[PDB]
Amino acid sequence: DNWRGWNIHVDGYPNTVAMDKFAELLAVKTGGEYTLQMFHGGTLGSQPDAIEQVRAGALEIGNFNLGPIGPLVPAANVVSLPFIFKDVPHMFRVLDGEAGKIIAAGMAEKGIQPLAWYDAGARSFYNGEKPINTPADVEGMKVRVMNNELFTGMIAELGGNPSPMAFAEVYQALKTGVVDGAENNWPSYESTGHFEVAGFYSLSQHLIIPECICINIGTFNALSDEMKTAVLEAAQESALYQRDLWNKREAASRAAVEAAGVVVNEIADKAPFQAAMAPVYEAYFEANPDLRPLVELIQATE
Ligand SMILES: O=C(O)[C@H]1O[C@@H](O)[C@H](O)[C@@H](O)[C@@H]1O
Ligand SMILES: [Cl-]
Repeated sequence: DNWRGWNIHVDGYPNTVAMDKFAELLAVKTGGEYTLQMFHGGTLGSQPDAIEQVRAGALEIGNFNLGPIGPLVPAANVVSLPFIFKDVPHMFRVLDGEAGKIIAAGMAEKGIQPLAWYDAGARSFYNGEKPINTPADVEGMKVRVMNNELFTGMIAELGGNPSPMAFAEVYQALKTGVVDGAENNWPSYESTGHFEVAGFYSLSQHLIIPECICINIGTFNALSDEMKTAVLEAAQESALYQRDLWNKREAASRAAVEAAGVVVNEIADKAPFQAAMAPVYEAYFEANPDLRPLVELIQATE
């Protein structure tokens, strides 16, 4: 009845405050029959490890980015395709439609039930050496990515050298030059300290990946109908709050790092970055023929 949950983020981060709210709302709506203890800051382990713990039932709850879920769940892997959404509002429109049900089904199929969707904005490149404006600027650059071969591909097609690595280890790696750069949204770039050791941020906005509040499906299925309704309502309400927190944080984060001296650039012509992803998309299609229509469905959505 007393659950444990994972979140990788630090204090005050939108996801952190929102998962606390999820835990609070779970206890309220279930009259104390179900409670949740959060372990924030990744103190329970890396994201892939936590995903395995939730799937195995060693942990009940996670706030997981879908990036590291992709290698486990083909349908979820669709949101890890570079340049598949035009922007965050587009993503949410796609997720509240048929794409979302398919992604959820695929997830539930691998033992992990999404309960609500969180915003994590768009991810963009950052490094300590120079601005990125064209794919040529990425050639030879060692860029850290999350643990998903779609992202190793993305970097290789821009001529970089990908380095999949745990999020926790990125600050040191940038500090010592083991990697040259990485990529993420404004709040992560700011909260982890990466901006202090990688002060060029280039708005490629190459990935727009949602997150979820995740529950082990056995845990969820064992609930009564009314408790499932309570858990879903808590999750959904936490996520609406998270989305409000998120939009204020993106601006505050961006402003704080610009003030600290970060040099920001837009990418005027993103088209060559997109064009270079042909082989990554085509290589997902070859691995997952059945899911070509999921990709087309998303790209067809306004
Ligand atoms: O880059 C990463 O590993 C991290 O990126 C952040 O944006 C996600 O919120 C976090 O779940 C990931 O662990
Ligand atoms: Cl990680």
